[PDB]
Amino acid sequence: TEEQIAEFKEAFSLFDKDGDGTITTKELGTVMRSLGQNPTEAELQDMINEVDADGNGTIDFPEFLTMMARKMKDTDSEEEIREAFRVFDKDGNGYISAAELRHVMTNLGEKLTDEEVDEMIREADIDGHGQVNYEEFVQMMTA
Amino acid sequence: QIPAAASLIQTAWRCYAAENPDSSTWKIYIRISQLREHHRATIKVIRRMQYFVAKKKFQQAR
Ligand SMILES: [Ca+2]
Ligand SMILES: [Ca+2]
Repeated sequence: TEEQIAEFKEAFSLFDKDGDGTITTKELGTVMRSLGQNPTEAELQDMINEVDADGNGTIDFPEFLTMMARKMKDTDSEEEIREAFRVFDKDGNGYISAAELRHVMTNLGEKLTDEEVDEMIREADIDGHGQVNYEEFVQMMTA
Repeated sequence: QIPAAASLIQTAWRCYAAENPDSSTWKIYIRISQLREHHRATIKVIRRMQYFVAKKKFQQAR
């Protein structure tokens, strides 16, 4: 809404290598590989399709602005993250074991590093049964 | 359901953690010798996009 635009335009221009005002899967993949990532074409297409509002397969600056302005901590995201934790809370007591949490975080999905999970758990505030109250996580990430 | 749930938690946490400039989440970019400001910016964009993808995939499975 102010000088944020110049920042977002700088950010946009990092991805749009050929300068045509449009970001393709190929260009997104170029930036990610330069960070040492190895995304598949399926992952590149999902990322574009989430931002690409007119369905032409590429990202223009207004679509980029829309995604950079999207709310990440609103009530809808809060409830979705809470239901994601609830998948691992079979009994529905509001608690996950620290051991189950570390295994899920390190071995499934994106696979966080041990140091990353260490940082998660340190902020978790475990109880005296090795259980994590994940509602605290949800609130902590959406505050 | 389970992979989609794990990935939403992990991408959400990676977005949150990238707000703290000294988080251990920054040490994973081992291809880069020195993390510069413009790297931090592009990484934040990518992470925001990965979170939105994970949110959509979980909404489908939930
Ligand atoms: Ca382009
Ligand atoms: Ca488009």
